[PDB]
Amino acid sequence: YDLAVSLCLMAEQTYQYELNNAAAHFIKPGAWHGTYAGLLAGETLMLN
Amino acid sequence: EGSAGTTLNGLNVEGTQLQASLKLSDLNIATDYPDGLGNTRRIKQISVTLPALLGPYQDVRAILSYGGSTMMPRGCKAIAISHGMNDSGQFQMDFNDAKYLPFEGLPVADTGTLTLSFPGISGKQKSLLLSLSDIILHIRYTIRS
Amino acid sequence: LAQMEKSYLEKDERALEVTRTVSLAEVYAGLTENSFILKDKVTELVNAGEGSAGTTLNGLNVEGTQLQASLKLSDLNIATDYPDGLGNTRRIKQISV
Amino acid sequence: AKYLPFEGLPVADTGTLTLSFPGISGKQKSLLLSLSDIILHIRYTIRS
Repeated sequence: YDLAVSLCLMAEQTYQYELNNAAAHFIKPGAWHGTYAGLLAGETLMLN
Repeated sequence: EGSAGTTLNGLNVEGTQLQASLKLSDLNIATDYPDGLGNTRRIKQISVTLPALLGPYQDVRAILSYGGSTMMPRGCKAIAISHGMNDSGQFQMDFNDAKYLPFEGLPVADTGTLTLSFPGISGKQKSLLLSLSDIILHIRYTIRS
Repeated sequence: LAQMEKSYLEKDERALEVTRTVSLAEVYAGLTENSFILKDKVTELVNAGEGSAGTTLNGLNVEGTQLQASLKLSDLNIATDYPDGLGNTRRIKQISV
Repeated sequence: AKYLPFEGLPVADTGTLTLSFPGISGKQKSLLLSLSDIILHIRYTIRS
């Protein structure tokens, strides 16, 4: 989960550099709900 | 020892490194066209032409550097001029590259400092600097709406 | 694999690709120890297929029927051709003759 | 995709670069006699 959210942040930084807009925040904070042991994190990241 | 012109728009000799500066905001690039065609006018790619009399199988040593505060993803900050004739640093420079080209995405109307530094002004590149006609850049930029 | 891939993507930068054309006759003339003229040493060693040229690691030698010309890469001062503020991993990309 | 020859060699190493001509007295005798000089196109890459 740490590695894939780092890759998604890499892609978000790439999109914000390509389209000249620093406010395009597409990866929502969260998606690792520890009380359900972080399930569906890949579903939320695929959605983003 | 000396320099040339004002700061940010002229030459300077620093030790054994002749460097030529340029302020990109003073070139009026974004107003070369009407503004009805897009405001995101970013630099695509820059190559340097130095039409001097190079020696036989003789190299040029020069770095087209950038001074400023933009993002500029990685080592795309500067190129090294070795061919001297309409070249970037890249062997077989290829547009539509998967990686980022150097100087890509720089805002063409920014207040940056574009510095071309020659290592070894008094060394083996003394006659080459003496035989220099003028400095010519191929700044290619992209307007997008 | 994803750890190593993410580290590669985070630590990969573009380049600084420098072509350096080196004429061996210049190095053989500015050898400062048993320096010589290449065009005369080649015909000397061809018409007399026994001798060598200059010191070891920086000169010619005839070995049987194989004329070989040596060169020590440390003696060419390639890494100090530029300031060291632009990177230390200065590795050879490609060589052609 | 494959590695080019002489790729990744440290440009400041204490190596020995040898250019060997087979057949100095054979058919490559006149070619060695007609040699002007030896010139290498060493292309190297600086990386931070």
